[PDB]
Amino acid sequence: MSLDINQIALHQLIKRDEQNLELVLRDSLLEPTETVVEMVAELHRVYSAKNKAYGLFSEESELAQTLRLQRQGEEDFLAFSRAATGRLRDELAKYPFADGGFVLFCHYRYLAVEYLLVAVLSNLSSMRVNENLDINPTHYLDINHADIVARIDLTEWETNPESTRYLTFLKGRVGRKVADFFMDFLGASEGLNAKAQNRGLLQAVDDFTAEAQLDKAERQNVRQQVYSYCNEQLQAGEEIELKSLSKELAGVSEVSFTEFAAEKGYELEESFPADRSTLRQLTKFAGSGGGLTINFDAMLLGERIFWDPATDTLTIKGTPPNLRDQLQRRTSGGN
Amino acid sequence: MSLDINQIALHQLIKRDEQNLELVLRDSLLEPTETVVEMVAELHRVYSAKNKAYGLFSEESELAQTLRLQRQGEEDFLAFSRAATGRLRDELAKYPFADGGFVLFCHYRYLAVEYLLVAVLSNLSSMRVNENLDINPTHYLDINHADIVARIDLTEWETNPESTRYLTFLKGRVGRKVADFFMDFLGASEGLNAKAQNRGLLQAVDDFTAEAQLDKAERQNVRQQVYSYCNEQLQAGEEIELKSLSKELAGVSEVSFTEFAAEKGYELEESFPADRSTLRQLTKFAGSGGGLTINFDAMLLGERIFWDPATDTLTIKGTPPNLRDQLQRRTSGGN
Repeated sequence: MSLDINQIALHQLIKRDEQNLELVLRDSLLEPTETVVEMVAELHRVYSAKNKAYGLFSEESELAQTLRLQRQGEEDFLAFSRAATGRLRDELAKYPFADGGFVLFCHYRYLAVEYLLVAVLSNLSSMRVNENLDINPTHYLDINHADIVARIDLTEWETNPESTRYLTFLKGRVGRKVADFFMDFLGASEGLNAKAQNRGLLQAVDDFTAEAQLDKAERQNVRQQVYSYCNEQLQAGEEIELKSLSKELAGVSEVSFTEFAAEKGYELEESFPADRSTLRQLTKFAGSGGGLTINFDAMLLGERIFWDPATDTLTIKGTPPNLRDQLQRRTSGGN
Repeated sequence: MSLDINQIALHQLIKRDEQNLELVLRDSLLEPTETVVEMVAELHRVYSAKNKAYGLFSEESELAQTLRLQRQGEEDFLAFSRAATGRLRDELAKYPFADGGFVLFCHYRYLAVEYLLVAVLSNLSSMRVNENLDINPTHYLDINHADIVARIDLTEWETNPESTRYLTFLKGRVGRKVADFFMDFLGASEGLNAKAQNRGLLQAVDDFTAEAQLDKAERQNVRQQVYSYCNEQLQAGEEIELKSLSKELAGVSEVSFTEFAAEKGYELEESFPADRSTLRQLTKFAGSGGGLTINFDAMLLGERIFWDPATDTLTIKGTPPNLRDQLQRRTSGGN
C-alpha cells in the first residue's frame, strides 16, 4: 500500500455486570504485523468517506497536554495508549448500557500527513468455518459499521496552532450525542461546523448575484455552477476549495469571490466539506408540513409551478403521469 | 428454542478460475450440532421478515420428482443434499462472476409446519481475535445479508396439491433476476404474485363503496379502515386474512366482502402479504415526473390541495413552513 504504520496498540474493555468495565491493558504495544495492515487501511478509507466534526482543544485539554509531551518523546506510545485507554472507561462507564469492546491506537503517516487513529470496535460474534464440517463459534470485528471512532490531524496541529480542524470525529446519525461523548473525552470546542459553512455559502452567493444585478438566466446558472462544482467534489472525497470556487466564478463580479468575502470579512475558511442537504437548495427544493412533502428542480420557477406569496398558494400545471394515473381513480370513478 | 432440526447438510462450492466451481460434497450429513441451532434459527427469522415470491412446480419439475421420492424414504438426505448441491453449480456456473460459497440444507419442523431451508451463504472474511494480541485472519458467514435463499413449505405441499405457495424464494431488490435463478433451479411457475393481489384488492374496494353508493366521509374511512388493518399486519409478520378483513368490513354492504369477491369470482385467495407500495394509495399519495415528486395524506382532498382534471392543474393552499422558508429566498430577495 501507500500508508505507513508508525506505532500500534490494542487494549480491551469488558463488562462484568453493568458499570464494571474492567480494563485489559496490553503488556506490549501490538507490533505493526501484516494482519493489522489491511485492517487499519480499511479504517482510514471508511472514515475518509464519513461525515465528520471539527474543533480545537482547550487550555485545560486534559488529554492534549498528556500528548503535547508524548510527541516530544517523553511518554511511550504504550505508556500513552495506557493512559488514554484507562481514561476512556471513565468517560464511557457513565453509560451503563455499554457493551464490551477493543480500543485501537494506530499511529500512522499517510501522504505527507501523520495521523493518530482511535477506534473502539464493537465486537460481534458469528460462526467461523474451518476445513471439514466443524462449524465453530468465533469473534470478528465491527469493521464496516463501527461508528465510535476519531482521528487527530497531527501534522497540521503541530504546525498550525490556530487551526480548528486538527481534531475530528464522527457525529451520531440520529443523535448529536456521540459528538458529546468525544468532546469531553478530549476537551475540544465546537469550532468549524460543516453545516455552518455551507449555510454560509449561499448567503454570500445571493449577495453576489445581487451586486451584479442579474436575472433568472444568469443568476440561476451561477447557483447551478456552484452546484456542478460542489457535487463533483462530494462524489470524490475532496473538499470545497474557496479559491477553485472563485476562478470558475470569477469574471462575474470583476472582483474575485474570495476577496468579496474577505473584505466583507465573511468568516468562511479556505476549505470546507459540502453539506448535501444545504447544497440542493441551489437547484432542488423540498418541504414538510401536514404530511405533505414536495421536491422538484428549481428551473420549474415560472414555467410549470407557480406561487403567489400573498396568499401562500402553490399552483401546478401538468401533474406527473405517475400521480396523474393515481388521481384518475379517486374522482373519475367517484360520484 | 421452539424449533426442531430434522436433518442438516453442508456442501461448499469454490472457484479456481471462472467457470471452475469445483464441488466439495460432504462425506456425511452434518450432524444437528448446537452451533447449527442458532445459525438456522437466525435464518428462519430473517427470511420470515423478507419479501418473498410464490408459485408451484411443473410436471417436468426436474428437482420435484427427485424429492417426491426422497420424502418417501428412498433417497437419503445426504443422497439428496448431494444431487441437489451438484445440480446447483450447473445452474450458477453460467454466471462467471460467481464467488465461492457454501450450500446449506436444513430440514426442520417449526410450529406444525415442516420446512426445508436452502441457503447459499456468501462467505466473507475478517480478522478474528483470540486471547492475547494475536489478531488472526478468519472466515465467517454472511448471516445478516445473505440474499440467495429459499425454503419449501413441505407440509402444505404434501397436503394441498393445487396450492401455489409451497414454493417460496427471495426476489432481487433491484433486478427480478435472482427470481429467475431460482425458478429454473427448481422448475416452478409464477403463480401467486404479491403485488398481483394487493393491486387486486383496491379494484374490488372501489367496486364496494360504489355499490354502497357512499360519500367522502364513509368511503375514505372504508379505505382508511383497510389501511389500519393492513399496516398492523405488516409490522407483525402476519398475512392479510381475507376473512378477518371481511368482518371489520361486513355490515357495509349487507353481504360480506369475501362473498362479494367469490360470487363476482375475483381471483383473490384466502391470504396474501401486504404490499406497502400498493397499500398507501388508500390514504397516502405520490408522483414522479420532470424531477418533481410529491406525496401527501389523502384527507387533503378538497381541503388544502385541489385539482381541475380538464386542465390537469394542481392547486395548493398553505405551503409547508419548511418549504415556505425556502421560497422566501428566491423571490423576496429577488429583483
